[PDB]
Amino acid sequence: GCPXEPWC
Repeated sequence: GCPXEPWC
């Protein structure tokens, strides 16, 4: 579920 959010 990466990318898409800054928490990877």
